[PDB]
Amino acid sequence: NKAISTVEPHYEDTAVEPMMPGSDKTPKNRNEKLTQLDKFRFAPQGESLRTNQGVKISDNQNSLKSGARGSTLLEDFILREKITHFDHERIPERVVHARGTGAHGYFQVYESLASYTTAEFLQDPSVKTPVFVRFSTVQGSRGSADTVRDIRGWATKFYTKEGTFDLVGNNTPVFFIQDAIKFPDFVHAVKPEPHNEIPQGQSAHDTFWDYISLQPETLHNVMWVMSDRGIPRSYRMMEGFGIHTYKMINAEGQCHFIRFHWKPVYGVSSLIWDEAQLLTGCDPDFHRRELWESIEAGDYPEYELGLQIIPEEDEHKFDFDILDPTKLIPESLVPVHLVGKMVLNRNPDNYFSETEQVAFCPGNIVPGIDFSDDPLLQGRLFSYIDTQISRLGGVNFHEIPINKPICPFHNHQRDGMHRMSISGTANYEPNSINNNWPREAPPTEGGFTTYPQPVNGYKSRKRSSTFIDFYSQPRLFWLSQTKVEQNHIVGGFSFELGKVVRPWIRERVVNQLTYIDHQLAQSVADNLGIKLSQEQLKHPLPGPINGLSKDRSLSMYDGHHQILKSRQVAILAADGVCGDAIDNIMKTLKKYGVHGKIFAPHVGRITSLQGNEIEVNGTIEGNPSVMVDAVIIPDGEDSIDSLMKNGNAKHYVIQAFKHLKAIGLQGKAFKLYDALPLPKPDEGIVVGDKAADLAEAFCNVMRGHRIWSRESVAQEIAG
Amino acid sequence: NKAISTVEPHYEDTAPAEKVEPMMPGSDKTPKNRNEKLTQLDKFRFAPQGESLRTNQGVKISDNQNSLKSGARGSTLLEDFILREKITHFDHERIPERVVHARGTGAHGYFQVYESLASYTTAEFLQDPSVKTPVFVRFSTVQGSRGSADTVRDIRGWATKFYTKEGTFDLVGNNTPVFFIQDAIKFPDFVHAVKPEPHNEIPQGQSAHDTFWDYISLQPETLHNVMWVMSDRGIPRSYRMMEGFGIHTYKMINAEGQCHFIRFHWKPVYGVSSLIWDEAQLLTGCDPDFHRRELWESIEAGDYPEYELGLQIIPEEDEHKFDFDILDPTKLIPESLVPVHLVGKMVLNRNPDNYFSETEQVAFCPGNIVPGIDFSDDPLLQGRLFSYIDTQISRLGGVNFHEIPINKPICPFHNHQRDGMHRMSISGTANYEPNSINNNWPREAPPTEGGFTTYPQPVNGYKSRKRSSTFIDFYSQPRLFWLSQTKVEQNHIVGGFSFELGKVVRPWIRERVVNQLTYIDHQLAQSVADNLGIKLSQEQLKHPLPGPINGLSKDRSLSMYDGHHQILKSRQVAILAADGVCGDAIDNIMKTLKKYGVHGKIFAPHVGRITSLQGNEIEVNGTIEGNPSVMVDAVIIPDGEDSIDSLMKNGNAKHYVIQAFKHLKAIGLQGKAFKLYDALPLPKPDEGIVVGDKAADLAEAFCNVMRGHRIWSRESVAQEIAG
Ligand code: HEM
Ligand code: HEM
Repeated sequence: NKAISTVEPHYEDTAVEPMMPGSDKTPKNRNEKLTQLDKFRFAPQGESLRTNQGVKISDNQNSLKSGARGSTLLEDFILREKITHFDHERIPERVVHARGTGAHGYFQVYESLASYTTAEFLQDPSVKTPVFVRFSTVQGSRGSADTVRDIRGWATKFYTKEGTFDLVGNNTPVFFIQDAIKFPDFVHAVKPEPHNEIPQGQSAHDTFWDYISLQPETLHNVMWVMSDRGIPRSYRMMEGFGIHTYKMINAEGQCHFIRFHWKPVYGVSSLIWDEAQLLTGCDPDFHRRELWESIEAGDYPEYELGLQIIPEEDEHKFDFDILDPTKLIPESLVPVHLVGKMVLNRNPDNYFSETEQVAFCPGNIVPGIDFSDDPLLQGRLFSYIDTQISRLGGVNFHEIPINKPICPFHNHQRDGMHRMSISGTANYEPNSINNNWPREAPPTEGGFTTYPQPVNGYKSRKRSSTFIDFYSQPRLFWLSQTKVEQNHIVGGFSFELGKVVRPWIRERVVNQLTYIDHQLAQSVADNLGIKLSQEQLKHPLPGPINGLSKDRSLSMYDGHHQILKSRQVAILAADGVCGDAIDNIMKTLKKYGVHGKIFAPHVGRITSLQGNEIEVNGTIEGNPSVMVDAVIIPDGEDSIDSLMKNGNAKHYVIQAFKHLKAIGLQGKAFKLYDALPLPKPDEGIVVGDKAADLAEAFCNVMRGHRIWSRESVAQEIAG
Repeated sequence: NKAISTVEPHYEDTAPAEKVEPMMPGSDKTPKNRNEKLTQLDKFRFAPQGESLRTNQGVKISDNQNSLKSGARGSTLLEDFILREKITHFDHERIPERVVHARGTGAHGYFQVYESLASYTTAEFLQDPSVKTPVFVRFSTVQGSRGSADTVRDIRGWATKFYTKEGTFDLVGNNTPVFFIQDAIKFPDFVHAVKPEPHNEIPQGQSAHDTFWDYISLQPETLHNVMWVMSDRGIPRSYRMMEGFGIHTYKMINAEGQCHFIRFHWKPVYGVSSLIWDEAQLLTGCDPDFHRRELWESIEAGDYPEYELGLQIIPEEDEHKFDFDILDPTKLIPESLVPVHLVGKMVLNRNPDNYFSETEQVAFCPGNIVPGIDFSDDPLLQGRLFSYIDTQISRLGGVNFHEIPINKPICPFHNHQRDGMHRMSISGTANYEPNSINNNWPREAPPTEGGFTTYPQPVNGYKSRKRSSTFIDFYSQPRLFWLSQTKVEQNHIVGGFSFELGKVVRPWIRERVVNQLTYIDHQLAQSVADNLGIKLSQEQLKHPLPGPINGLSKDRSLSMYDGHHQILKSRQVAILAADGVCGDAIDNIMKTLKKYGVHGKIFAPHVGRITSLQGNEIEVNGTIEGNPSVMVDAVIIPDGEDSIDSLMKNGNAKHYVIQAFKHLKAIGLQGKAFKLYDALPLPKPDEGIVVGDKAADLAEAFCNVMRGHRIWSRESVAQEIAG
């Protein structure tokens, strides 16, 4: 009878916390754009199930048939409307950066930048400019994994009063190529190979390293993506760069050359390769989930907008072209002025309507900002609008709610697929029938104008001679890395080239490396079983850049802060754990803003030896050590005994050790470590009997992020 | 200057001069594997060797390295049509993925019927054993998007396009014999439930989240196919080693107008083998392309996927003789009630040349039948017929997707249809029927000349939306499936439920599923409840269980490892060696493997060549680090003190043994290699550890242990081993 009811219409009620739409979890975090989005929101509470035409549906369980056992009838418009909508849900994925995550927030300028730019959103510190941000990888398709080795895209849409401005950047300060014409060649090389569509989310295949090996301009960004910069811990914990030199124009008409920066408040932190690859296996949504949950936790992403500012007359005073996108501007030469702050504080309600459908383009500038002659950027300007025509179904993608400005947008454009606006005035300028409204705006009233840069030359296809420097900045970046960071670079090249089948591609890439640093090349060559010629070993090395050989800011662990707040600690516990230990650990974790997650052999609640019940965050098996920053094991005779019978929980300790993470062991918990095939405790194995003490010591060890000194012995560990 | 030369036009050779092959397009590696369809596709292929780089309009390009600017350091000019054309095309490369089964792989092949099936159907491709019917097969997962990983826990799709001489026939099936839902109107609800959740689009390629199990707990019809996917059927070893089913009862119509109810089956010649969960999950991390790569390499290796088409045949008069409705797609027809008759053999022997052109753009639909086959009143099947053509209008850019080469039939196809986006064919005759201006050609075909006709099945009822009372049996077949599993398989089913429900945040959803399990089997529920911290009540443990199905309480065919073969040939073995390995041991191992058709892969601490203790060099297949134990069926460690010495200082090499032990795989150690094993935290060598001093002797014992697929007796000890 009740079994029968499940296949009959459902007219009755059917009804620690889960991830929810932003409106449910953070309705108090608001901005002008979110308020505009409210018109498009739906509340089905108390509402009837209906067709798209508003007809109430009586039976959402059955097709209309000729009898209860009959043939389905063509006249069932409810079924056919429902299936038809489902059949056409998918729209094309982005050609690059298909895999991504979005969030709403706001931006505030610290003080007016009127000296350098007229841009409205950089004028008034009391203004909160809404933003939408999409973070992404680059190579993989929509379903690929978050923690791959890749460049990360970083697109910010600023909804200003004078127009929508898009800052479309990456998490490294250079790009792989100099001229936009090479973009389809580069992408095709890195993308899955065209016969078999293998491999997904990896540059570790023949066609990528083939292209690198024939295009030395790529080596600089290659050095960045082979470093640990290629596997960030979190979108909250990486830097951001617009890469291109833009222009800033002030009210006098003065032009400064500009480069954009995002500097994260939560520090710059990365995974290690072994850990990252494991994580694509156990949580392919790790970065998306982490960002969603950090917003729900209150650990809101925060980044400072910075600018490198170069007066126009200084354009030619560097050992590199500032118009060359494979070159960075060292912060030792030109420092980054932090001019504003961006806070991400609201998750979307519907991923598809907002994150999937958002459209960003570098050509979406506003008055006060202008383009430079960087030949990569000039090609990008054409591409973003053109691509949206098929991705979002036509030329009205700006009417999709996430893409609408919050300022007015009157013009004489009309029609196109899915036109929402209804115009009733003259569709041509100049007209007199409507007295020529809307009207052109004079530059002094905010009408956009291009800065009158001089143009002198001949029409030609030619790479500028000032662009032909491929190895100096790669060498500078290499020399600025710490020695652990240098080894991970070597491990990156060696693991990736190890998956290239054609040996001559491997040898050709190593040969390129000999023009950057000889021991870099030697170390990769050794790993690949390649004998370097002596001619190769003495290949000439580039000189210093404006008297510079290292730049501290290019190193993650030596040049940037590591933040304790918002990190995650696994607490391994079973029934019989000491309840007061757990309380003291949690209270300490919280004091520093760290999140303790109780992982146990079963979900639900575990019972402490004191008899109190403790709510579990997930199973050990379901939440491996790669998902947390550190591991702590509280005391309790029955718990420890249960964990020593558990292969996963023992493995949890071995793996966290191999991944250089902090491990805290209370009392009898040390027994567990001692029973394992692990060396004796080091600076990262915190052992204590007092829970509070142990936790404070454990938190201090976490501040260092990883126990780098353990790395040599870690390679001998069977885990 | 060579550096400048890389940013200027490339007018000279780039290939290295003449001083383990890579995967290649099938035309490159297997051009002698041919069929009528590949020959048809040959017209659309292109050889660029010696050809100039050109625009799509045919204009030679002089400088593919630079945009046209005002000076070498100037602004890019709008008049650069070469740039704009190249960027335009790239900007528009992507088309929508399939709304389900977006992650898939395809291969070309051919089908051959064993004996004429004329006594059951007129379908031309089942008439003549002499004919080789070309096929294209696309395997897939279901839930995930295009970039999702191969070895997830999911149902696998299996669609086969038969290019028959009287029409293209699509058999569109899955790797389990039932589906989750009874009526197609539920399909968007079910799919929305299993797909990533709409606020955050989490999770990818997993049913382990709240909305899926929310739906399951409220729709008990889903429980049969959920048992299948929670079992190890949901994580197959290889597309070459799973079964396939059309699921629906179809009809077959002979020349005499007789109708027989049928169910399609695919039986793999390489047997039915599955991964285990911990392995499958590790595999998605270290190779998301595992099945795609495996299939492609199996064809290049000549281990052609081979499958026998099977038919369950039920006479019209027998329709109502079963304790289930044969029109119910949550019901299987037990093979001990109705046997499966093998009637033909399909072999896949050529990989595509271009994945996008062939595999991505292929369109399959269950509405694409041929004369001799008809539909039944299965209400899931009926709804599917509308959906496949409709979806393809937007996915493939319009209603001429049948003109895309991979979709074209190999027979004639004249009709009065015209126009539509990207019309390739040029018509010059009357576009209506009847016409006299071209004498009514093309013309309708009489049924006795092969014109399609629907078999006149009686139709009697009332227009209504109602679930048939004969469909309301949700627990008998899940119980049947459960009781037919061995204890090992039963345990893995419990682990699948427990792992998945462990990731369900809302606890009432976990408890409602466990409650549903008490109506299937009380020990099933209890074990899952224990793993979820759920205390079952006395009333729950005395919930009534259903009775046997036409006298059956167990069916041997429903068990993967008790009712199906394991095949040694095409399996992969890791051979772990470093510098100083006993070269003759590797040689005698390799030849013993080649003897049984097993592939040995030498994995070392570095790619290139290792040198044996004898002094000779051995080309290696890749690094231990880059090729962990989840990627192979078994592991063997040859002798050589220097090689063993190196491996025992290699953390990955030691973990290789530990992991392969925990994943119940066969391990062969020769001479001092056992010293590596003793140093690890592993017990008394069991039946699945082979130890011998002489290499050829050891390999023979090794291969013979490999025949059991996995060492199930080791499962209890394996849980305590440190990962
Ligand atoms: C400095 C170099 C570049 C950077 C930093 C960059 C950055 C990005 C980012 C972050 C996205 C993803 C935006 C999103 O979330 O929706 C993106 C998309 C894209 N970019 Fe680039 N890009 C660069 C160069 C290029 C070039 C040279 C081209 C080709 C001319 C190109 C074409 C595209 C296209 C077509 C998309 C997809 C846009 C869409 O579908 O919405 N970009 N780029
Ligand atoms: C017996 C149950 C079903 C099975 C075995 C099944 C099987 C499949 C398979 C294997 C594919 C992938 C084909 C490919 O490789 O391209 C597929 C795709 C699809 N199925 Fe199903 N399906 C079933 C039920 C349904 C239902 C009930 C619907 C909707 C009413 C549906 C709609 C679709 C759609 C729209 C596609 C995408 C086709 C395309 O994009 O070309 N299926 N099905």
